[PDB]
Amino acid sequence: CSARGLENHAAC
Amino acid sequence: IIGGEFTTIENQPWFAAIYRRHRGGSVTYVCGGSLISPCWVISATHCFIDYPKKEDYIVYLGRSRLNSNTQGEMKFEVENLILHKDYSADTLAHHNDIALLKIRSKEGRCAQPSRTIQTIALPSMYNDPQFGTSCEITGFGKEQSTDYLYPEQLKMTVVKLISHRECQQPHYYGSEVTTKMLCAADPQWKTDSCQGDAGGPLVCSLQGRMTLTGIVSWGRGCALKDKPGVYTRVSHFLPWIRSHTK
Repeated sequence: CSARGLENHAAC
Repeated sequence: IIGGEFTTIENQPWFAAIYRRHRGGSVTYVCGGSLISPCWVISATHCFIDYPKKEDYIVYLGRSRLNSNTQGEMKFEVENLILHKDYSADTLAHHNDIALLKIRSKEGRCAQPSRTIQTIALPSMYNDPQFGTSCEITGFGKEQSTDYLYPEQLKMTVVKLISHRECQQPHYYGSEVTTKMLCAADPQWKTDSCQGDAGGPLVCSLQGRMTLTGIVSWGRGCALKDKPGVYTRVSHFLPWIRSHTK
């Protein structure tokens, strides 16, 4: 959850 | 953006800043995007996939700072939010990581081009610069992998296009990278895109014109040795883009 791919992700 | 330099919207006037409102009413930055026509911003599907409701999003053009107004900026609601039907994501790769936002103001208008707001050209079909070509990336993403905050000021940097062959090496990403993606990196791995830069532009000079060659999509870490940034290869999605903007 500190990566490109996880922006605006609920799981994070 | 890790490393690189601070900039302003005049140096990337197609750059779109995309935010989401929350229930309660806070607004948070989501992702970058690129204005490809007055009514259309192009970005990455992974930016939205989790919260796909169009009413939740706000798009600004002409913005140089993250959480303060830039003189001349324009704010838009999202009329249409179009995610790619074939999107998929694994441990790492995001496939078909492309999205279109049709923008409209409260006054019902699309973008008015100005000193701070312009469109960026799409590439020609299946035509990309050669590996080792220098291109630029722009965004409000983290300046360091460990940062908690995003920078308040827009940044950009330069990375070099990497061959498919190199990027598919097992110590890189193996087969996670496909022909619909482009890899780019710094030879010293000292500068890169990072979290918060997704959806933003990879721009290369192509036949003496600036061209939206890629869209920031994914990578492992940021500015990490043997782990390039991975970009959606725009020149492989032109039918999808045209079909969905007609």
